[PDB]
Amino acid sequence: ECEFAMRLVPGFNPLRQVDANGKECRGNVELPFCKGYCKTSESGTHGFPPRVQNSKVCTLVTTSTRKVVLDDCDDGADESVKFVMVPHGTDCECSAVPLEQ
Amino acid sequence: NSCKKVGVEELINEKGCDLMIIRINRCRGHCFSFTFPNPLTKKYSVHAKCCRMVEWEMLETELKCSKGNRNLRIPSATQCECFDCLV
Repeated sequence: ECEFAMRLVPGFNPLRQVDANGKECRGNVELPFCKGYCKTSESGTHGFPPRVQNSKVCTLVTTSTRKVVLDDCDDGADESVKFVMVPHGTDCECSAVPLEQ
Repeated sequence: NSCKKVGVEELINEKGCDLMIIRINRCRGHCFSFTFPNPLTKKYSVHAKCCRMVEWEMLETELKCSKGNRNLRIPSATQCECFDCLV
Protein backbone atom coordinates (compact mmCIF):
# COMPACT_ATOMS: atom_id res chain seq x y z
CA GLU A 1 0.00 0.00 0.00
CA CYS A 2 2.81 2.39 0.95
CA GLU A 3 6.46 2.50 -0.11
CA PHE A 4 9.52 3.71 1.81
CA ALA A 5 12.57 5.30 0.21
CA MET A 6 15.37 7.68 1.16
CA ARG A 7 15.17 10.70 -1.12
CA LEU A 8 16.68 14.11 -1.85
CA VAL A 9 14.19 16.99 -1.65
CA PRO A 10 14.71 20.47 -3.26
CA GLY A 11 15.41 22.21 0.05
CA PHE A 12 18.02 19.63 1.06
CA ASN A 13 20.07 19.19 -2.15
CA PRO A 14 22.21 20.46 -0.55
CA LEU A 15 21.03 21.80 2.82
CA ARG A 16 22.53 25.16 3.85
CA GLN A 17 22.65 26.22 7.52
CA VAL A 18 23.83 29.66 8.67
CA ASP A 19 24.69 30.65 12.25
CA ALA A 20 25.29 34.10 13.69
CA ASN A 21 28.48 35.74 12.38
CA GLY A 22 27.22 34.49 8.99
CA LYS A 23 29.14 31.20 8.87
CA GLU A 24 27.44 28.52 6.78
CA CYS A 25 27.64 24.74 6.49
CA ARG A 26 26.28 22.83 3.51
CA GLY A 27 25.60 19.20 2.72
CA ASN A 28 23.18 16.72 1.20
CA VAL A 29 20.54 15.43 3.63
CA GLU A 30 18.58 12.32 2.70
CA LEU A 31 14.99 12.43 3.95
CA PRO A 32 12.59 9.53 4.60
CA PHE A 33 9.96 9.46 1.86
CA CYS A 34 6.66 7.57 2.05
CA LYS A 35 4.55 7.29 -1.09
CA GLY A 36 1.72 5.15 -2.36
CA TYR A 37 -2.03 4.66 -2.69
CA CYS A 38 -3.93 4.66 0.59
CA LYS A 39 -7.56 3.55 0.52
CA THR A 40 -9.78 6.58 1.13
CA SER A 41 -13.47 7.37 1.00
CA GLU A 42 -16.08 10.07 1.46
CA SER A 43 -19.71 9.36 2.29
CA GLY A 44 -22.79 11.18 3.48
CA THR A 45 -24.02 10.74 7.04
CA HIS A 46 -26.85 11.97 9.24
CA GLY A 47 -26.66 15.19 11.26
CA PHE A 48 -23.53 17.34 11.48
CA PRO A 49 -21.03 17.21 9.86
CA PRO A 50 -23.04 15.87 6.89
CA ARG A 51 -19.90 14.29 5.41
CA VAL A 52 -17.52 11.58 6.63
CA GLN A 53 -14.01 11.36 5.19
CA ASN A 54 -11.73 8.39 5.60
CA SER A 55 -8.79 10.46 4.36
CA LYS A 56 -5.34 8.92 4.75
CA VAL A 57 -1.83 9.54 3.42
CA CYS A 58 1.37 7.49 3.37
CA THR A 59 3.18 8.55 6.56
CA LEU A 60 6.49 7.45 8.05
CA VAL A 61 6.36 5.24 11.14
CA THR A 62 8.87 7.18 13.25
CA THR A 63 11.08 4.87 15.31
CA SER A 64 14.24 6.93 15.98
CA THR A 65 16.08 10.19 15.25
CA ARG A 66 19.06 10.53 12.89
CA LYS A 67 21.90 13.03 13.37
CA VAL A 68 22.95 13.89 9.80
CA VAL A 69 26.33 15.65 9.71
CA LEU A 70 26.94 18.54 7.30
CA ASP A 71 30.49 18.38 5.92
CA ASP A 72 31.23 21.43 3.71
CA CYS A 73 31.57 24.14 6.36
CA ASP A 74 32.86 27.69 6.34
CA ASP A 75 35.95 28.41 8.44
CA GLY A 76 34.88 28.71 12.08
CA ALA A 77 31.25 27.58 12.13
CA ASP A 78 29.17 26.83 15.21
CA GLU A 79 28.58 23.15 15.91
CA SER A 80 24.81 23.72 16.06
CA VAL A 81 24.79 24.18 12.27
CA LYS A 82 27.07 21.18 11.67
CA PHE A 83 24.21 18.69 12.18
CA VAL A 84 20.50 18.16 11.57
CA MET A 85 18.09 16.00 13.58
CA VAL A 86 15.75 14.13 11.21
CA PRO A 87 12.97 11.74 12.31
CA HIS A 88 13.80 8.24 11.11
CA GLY A 89 12.03 4.94 10.51
CA THR A 90 12.00 2.04 8.09
CA ASP A 91 8.31 1.57 7.26
CA CYS A 92 5.28 3.53 6.08
CA GLU A 93 1.63 3.33 7.10
CA CYS A 94 -1.59 5.05 6.12
CA SER A 95 -2.45 7.83 8.56
CA ALA A 96 -4.40 11.07 8.81
CA VAL A 97 -2.00 12.83 11.22
CA PRO A 98 -0.27 14.79 8.41
CA LEU A 99 -3.73 16.01 7.43
CA GLU A 100 -4.37 17.20 10.99
CA GLN A 101 -1.41 19.58 11.41
CA ASN B 1 -5.64 6.61 -9.18
CA SER B 2 -9.16 5.16 -9.04
CA CYS B 3 -11.98 6.85 -7.09
CA LYS B 4 -15.35 5.30 -7.90
CA LYS B 5 -19.01 5.87 -7.09
CA VAL B 6 -20.46 3.03 -4.99
CA GLY B 7 -24.12 2.34 -4.30
CA VAL B 8 -25.11 1.80 -0.67
CA GLU B 9 -28.32 0.42 0.77
CA GLU B 10 -28.65 1.57 4.37
CA LEU B 11 -31.10 0.11 6.88
CA ILE B 12 -32.60 2.33 9.58
CA ASN B 13 -33.78 0.06 12.40
CA GLU B 14 -34.44 2.40 15.33
CA LYS B 15 -36.73 1.44 18.21
CA GLY B 16 -40.09 3.18 17.77
CA CYS B 17 -39.77 4.01 14.06
CA ASP B 18 -40.52 1.89 11.01
CA LEU B 19 -37.62 0.14 9.31
CA MET B 20 -36.45 2.09 6.27
CA ILE B 21 -33.98 1.26 3.50
CA ILE B 22 -32.24 4.28 1.95
CA ARG B 23 -30.19 4.00 -1.25
CA ILE B 24 -27.40 6.57 -1.60
CA ASN B 25 -23.98 6.86 -3.23
CA ARG B 26 -20.54 7.16 -1.65
CA CYS B 27 -17.02 7.56 -3.01
CA ARG B 28 -14.39 4.87 -2.50
CA GLY B 29 -10.96 4.65 -4.06
CA HIS B 30 -7.18 4.86 -3.99
CA CYS B 31 -5.29 8.05 -4.87
CA PHE B 32 -1.56 8.74 -4.86
CA SER B 33 0.04 10.51 -1.91
CA PHE B 34 3.54 11.25 -0.64
CA THR B 35 4.79 12.68 2.64
CA PHE B 36 8.14 13.37 4.29
CA PRO B 37 9.23 14.93 7.60
CA ASN B 38 10.70 18.38 6.95
CA PRO B 39 13.04 19.28 9.85
CA LEU B 40 13.55 22.79 8.45
CA THR B 41 9.87 23.65 8.90
CA LYS B 42 9.72 20.97 11.65
CA LYS B 43 6.48 19.58 10.18
CA TYR B 44 5.16 17.04 7.70
CA SER B 45 5.36 17.94 4.02
CA VAL B 46 2.31 16.38 2.35
CA HIS B 47 1.43 16.24 -1.32
CA ALA B 48 -1.70 14.16 -1.35
CA LYS B 49 -4.90 13.31 -3.22
CA CYS B 50 -7.96 11.69 -1.60
CA CYS B 51 -11.03 10.05 -3.10
CA ARG B 52 -13.84 12.55 -2.52
CA MET B 53 -17.30 13.40 -3.83
CA VAL B 54 -16.95 16.56 -5.91
CA GLU B 55 -20.72 16.95 -6.37
CA TRP B 56 -23.64 15.47 -4.45
CA GLU B 57 -27.41 15.70 -4.11
CA MET B 58 -29.45 15.91 -0.92
CA LEU B 59 -31.70 12.90 -0.33
CA GLU B 60 -34.67 13.65 1.93
CA THR B 61 -36.91 11.04 3.51
CA GLU B 62 -39.63 10.85 6.15
CA LEU B 63 -39.03 8.42 9.03
CA LYS B 64 -42.32 7.15 10.47
CA CYS B 65 -41.70 7.14 14.22
CA SER B 66 -44.40 6.29 16.74
CA LYS B 67 -43.85 9.48 18.78
CA GLY B 68 -43.45 11.85 15.82
CA ASN B 69 -42.12 11.54 12.27
CA ARG B 70 -38.60 12.79 11.55
CA ASN B 71 -37.20 14.30 8.34
CA LEU B 72 -33.78 12.90 7.36
CA ARG B 73 -31.14 14.39 5.04
CA ILE B 74 -28.24 12.50 3.46
CA PRO B 75 -25.71 13.66 0.85
CA SER B 76 -25.48 11.19 -2.04
CA ALA B 77 -22.51 11.34 -4.40
CA THR B 78 -22.94 12.19 -8.08
CA GLN B 79 -19.27 12.49 -9.11
CA CYS B 80 -16.36 10.78 -7.36
CA GLU B 81 -12.81 11.94 -8.04
CA CYS B 82 -9.30 12.12 -6.63
CA PHE B 83 -8.93 15.68 -5.30
CA ASP B 84 -7.08 17.55 -2.56
CA CYS B 85 -7.72 15.95 0.83
CA LEU B 86 -7.73 19.33 2.60
CA VAL B 87 -10.11 21.15 0.24
